[PDB]
Amino acid sequence: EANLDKFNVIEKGTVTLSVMFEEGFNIINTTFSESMENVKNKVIVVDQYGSKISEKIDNEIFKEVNVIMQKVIQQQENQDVDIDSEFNGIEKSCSLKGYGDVSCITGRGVKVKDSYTKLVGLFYIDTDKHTWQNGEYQIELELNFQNLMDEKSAGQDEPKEESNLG
Amino acid sequence: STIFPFIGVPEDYILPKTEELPIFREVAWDFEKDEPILEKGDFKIIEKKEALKVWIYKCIKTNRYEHEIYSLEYGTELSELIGQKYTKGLTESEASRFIKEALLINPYILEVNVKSANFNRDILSANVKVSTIY
Amino acid sequence: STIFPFIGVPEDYILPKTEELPIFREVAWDFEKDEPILEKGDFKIIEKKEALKVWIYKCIKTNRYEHEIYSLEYGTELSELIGQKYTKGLTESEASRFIKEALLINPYILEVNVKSANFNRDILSANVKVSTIY
Amino acid sequence: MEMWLRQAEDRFRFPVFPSSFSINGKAAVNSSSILKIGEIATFGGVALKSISISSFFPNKDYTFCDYTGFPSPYDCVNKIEKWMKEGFILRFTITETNINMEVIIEGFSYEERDGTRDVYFTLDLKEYKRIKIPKV
Amino acid sequence: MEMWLRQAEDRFRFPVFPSSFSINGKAAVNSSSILKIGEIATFGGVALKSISISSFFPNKDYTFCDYTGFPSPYDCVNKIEKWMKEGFILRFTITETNINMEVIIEGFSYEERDGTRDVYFTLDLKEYKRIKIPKVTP
Amino acid sequence: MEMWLRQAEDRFRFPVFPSSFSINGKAAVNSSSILKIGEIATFGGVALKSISISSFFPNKDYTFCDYTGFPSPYDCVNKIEKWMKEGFILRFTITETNINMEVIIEGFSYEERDGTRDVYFTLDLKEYKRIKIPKVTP
Amino acid sequence: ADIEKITSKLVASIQLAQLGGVL
Amino acid sequence: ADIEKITSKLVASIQLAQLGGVL
Amino acid sequence: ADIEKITSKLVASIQLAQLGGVL
Amino acid sequence: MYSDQTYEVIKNRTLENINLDIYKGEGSFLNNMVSGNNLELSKIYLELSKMHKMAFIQDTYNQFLDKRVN
Amino acid sequence: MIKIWVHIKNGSIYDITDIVDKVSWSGDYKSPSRTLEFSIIQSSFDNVFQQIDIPIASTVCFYVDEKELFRGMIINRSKDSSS
Amino acid sequence: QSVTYTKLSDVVDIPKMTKVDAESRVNKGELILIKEAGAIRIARGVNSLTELTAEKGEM
Repeated sequence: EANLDKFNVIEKGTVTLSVMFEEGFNIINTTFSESMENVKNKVIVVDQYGSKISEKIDNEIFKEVNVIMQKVIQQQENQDVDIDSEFNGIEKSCSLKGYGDVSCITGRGVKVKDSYTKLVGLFYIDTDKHTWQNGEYQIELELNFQNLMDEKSAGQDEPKEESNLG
Repeated sequence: STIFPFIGVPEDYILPKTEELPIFREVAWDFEKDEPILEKGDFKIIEKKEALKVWIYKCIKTNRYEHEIYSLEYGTELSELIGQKYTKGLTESEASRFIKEALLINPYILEVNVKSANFNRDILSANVKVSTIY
Repeated sequence: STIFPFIGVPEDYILPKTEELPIFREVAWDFEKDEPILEKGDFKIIEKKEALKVWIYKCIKTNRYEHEIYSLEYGTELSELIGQKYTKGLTESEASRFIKEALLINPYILEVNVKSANFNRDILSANVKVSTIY
Repeated sequence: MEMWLRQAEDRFRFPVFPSSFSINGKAAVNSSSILKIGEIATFGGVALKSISISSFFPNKDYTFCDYTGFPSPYDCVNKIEKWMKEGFILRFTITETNINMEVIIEGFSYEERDGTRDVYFTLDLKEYKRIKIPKV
Repeated sequence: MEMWLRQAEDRFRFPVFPSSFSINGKAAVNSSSILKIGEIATFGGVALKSISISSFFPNKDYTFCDYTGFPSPYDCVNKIEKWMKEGFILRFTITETNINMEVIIEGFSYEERDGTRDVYFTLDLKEYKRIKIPKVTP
Repeated sequence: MEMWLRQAEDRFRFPVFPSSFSINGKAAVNSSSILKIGEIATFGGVALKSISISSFFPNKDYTFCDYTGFPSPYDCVNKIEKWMKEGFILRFTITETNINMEVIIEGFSYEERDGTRDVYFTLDLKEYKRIKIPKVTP
Repeated sequence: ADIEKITSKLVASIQLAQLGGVL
Repeated sequence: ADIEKITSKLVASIQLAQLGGVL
Repeated sequence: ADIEKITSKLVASIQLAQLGGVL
Repeated sequence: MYSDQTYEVIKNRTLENINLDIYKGEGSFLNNMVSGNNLELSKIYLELSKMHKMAFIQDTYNQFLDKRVN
Repeated sequence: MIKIWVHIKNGSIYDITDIVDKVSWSGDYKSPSRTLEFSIIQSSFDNVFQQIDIPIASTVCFYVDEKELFRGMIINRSKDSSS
Repeated sequence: QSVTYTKLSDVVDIPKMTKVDAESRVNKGELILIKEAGAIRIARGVNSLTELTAEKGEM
């Protein structure tokens, strides 16, 4: 990210915005999608020569999709690859248009509330666009789903204090 | 944290709970003396409709912007009508709107109606009907 | 060491905080004799609306295009109406427009209205109301 | 009955009550077609109410006027025109009815058409709703 | 005859019966064409009916009123406006005819136009239909 | 009252005052919607006014004429047509009212329809506005 | 914005065709 | 179906341009 | 001629994106 | 921290820490009692912030500066 | 007469012909696989029009005149809030 | 209108008095200034008359 005259390298999702999108408050329209096209659930390793040495299958992804979609990676002499990084699962996204502030930009986490179940999910912003015209201001975001926010506290972090201060 | 319920919920998945408000409870209050009530040497607690009556009485009896502790929503602007500052029809409209907007901030109150309104000497009378979840 | 890829220097990109207009102050004036007023052997400075009165008096009194030191927007055109160069209605409308447009260039002045206008003998009378930030 | 337009403490009361007034309301319905059963419909949300007023501003104290002490016709014209120009949010109320809401001015037309110097007008108002941005 | 609008057990009966009522029905006909033959048509399903009602709410007891005990004009206005706002499903019936179906309110307008304080209205209703949900085979 | 059209120092006064005049004004309201709430609106600025004028140019001195000395009907037609063709900025004023602004001509039509050689016309005017030019900061 | 919608549709179609296999 | 017609026109234009020769 | 305008817009967008850099 | 500690935050924390069965919201008896002293705590926090800037020698105003230099 | 049946992972089988809104069936000579596209009516605003869910990678069968023409896997799923 | 509850923007503050004091003063037929609803205003627009006969009613 180039902010003004400075260059930065940041990790995505560290900052989570205070504003939450709800159906009855500040959402104009949404479109949710799920796709299977880019799924990978088998990894094959080959040596420098091109001959196969090992293979692996991921059971959790294979449970969702009955078919096997393989991937081939090659390791050189001085590298020992990790298979578990190459697996890819089902992709779930959202396309949102609504009202917000100038804080909703690419690389931040946002929260969207489900209307039917009253459940909240966490998304990462991949694309954004802000427009000012004719005295009105609207935003368009492309969101990538991470996980469902746990009701109350997931790990239930309690402030660790002594029973008596002194 | 794994399911994606925005298109539809899985068949096996069970919803955790249905969201409902707890039973409304409040310290009992007496209206002819304006005090909390002591029972067996301790405060007496009532619930549901009587507690709602206590809350409604307290909300009507307070002014809107007078106190710093409260927010801008709590209170009622009925003190601006004393002395016939407006005409009679405008006074009726304003009184109805003030009462409705003041009462509707409680999540346990569903709808408010101010039906009757009469002018006799310097007294304005009205009938208010409050509908709650109970 | 590091390049600056923008036009100018880092100093030009510091923006001073925007604040309200500073309090309007001006040298006191004596309208009856057309002189500045001295107090304790020095000029006397007045504040807010009195200074605005001085400025308005001076602005109305000058002609628009007569002087080289002024721009094309300072002054009034009320001298073109002397002698009944137009009909009475046209003169009234033009006088209202001239006064409004002449006075409105000051950022401390919000709106101007010319309300009453009467022709008696050879005299034209008018009422002007000016609204400021104070 | 009386008719008022008010912006905070600044209030204006119409001097001549109109001949009639009507409130228009609508709701949106989304339609789809299913094979071999036909058309179906579902609720989609309510629209904003609208109201239009026609009357005149009198140039003299008539017998049928609502009260005495109203300003000149062009003073009323200027006041309402300024309100429309700045896009103020106003409160419009008709007494002895259920009409009491916040509005915004959409149109204003005025004219003179006889020898009395009265100014006829038409005023279009639209209901205003503020949007709620949730926070956490 | 009588006219009723009912939401669950909350029933409303119109005090003054209108001057006329009419039901509008249509069927969808698809249009195509064939070379050297001209235009052809096929059946594309039936559409939802619609009806519009015009009357007034009296401010006093009249000799032509259907019954005594009806509410004030603006109480009726408030009730119907609330129903239209929330998008309720209602049952509309005219007795001694074949009109008895579920409806949803599409428009509601009211006005005053004389010295009697009567409220004239126009109400637009649209028919409502439900689809069966599939059942898993045993 | 009187009606004037002026281009710099070139002034024209209408010989016959029309039967009526009216100003049309509008404001731009943007429409949107929110899920489960319905339609919402915002303010989008004020629009330019417009006025339309209908009268005739007399071919002789009438008792109801505003003044004596006005030009021939086709001289008036030629003047206004030249102004409309070149796109001049004009000032339009009706005395004893609040109408005094800069305009630009949008349409002009004229005709003859009897034995008197009077020319009937309709003139459409639109308000004109100027924007300030930015100034370089000291 | 028409170009953006057209590009989105074209991209989706191309991705589906890639998944299906093209000779 | 608009995307299909647009793609068809684009493909035809590109094929004609390929036949004509492009620098 | 619609296809020509669409192609012109697409080409301009692609050139701007190329200048900006694409991962 | 000191700037973050405000009437709304400390009031919310106090109401969460108290454990009764009654309703806790605007217009409640418990809410009325809790508020009134939290506002004074928010006022006190500002003086608590200011005291450090009072104490030191870089920024001491006029009389405290005189004492510290003496 | 066209019928569509869907097999879900747990073992349930549904006949969804009364819910389908549009169907399309196509193929090309430069690809080895055929495609099927269809839509169903489902509303989240109205409780009456809520339907079953069909997860990704469940089998769908297409019948015309009591003859099976297509059997395949579900790959994409999309939901628009306005429609 | 009536003069009751008319507020004076000029006045800054007044000597403190309790609610029972103000009520008893009003019952005696006195016109007083009170602090109520976040302002300074007069209590009630009554005159000096206290004893009422059949001829002179409460009006």
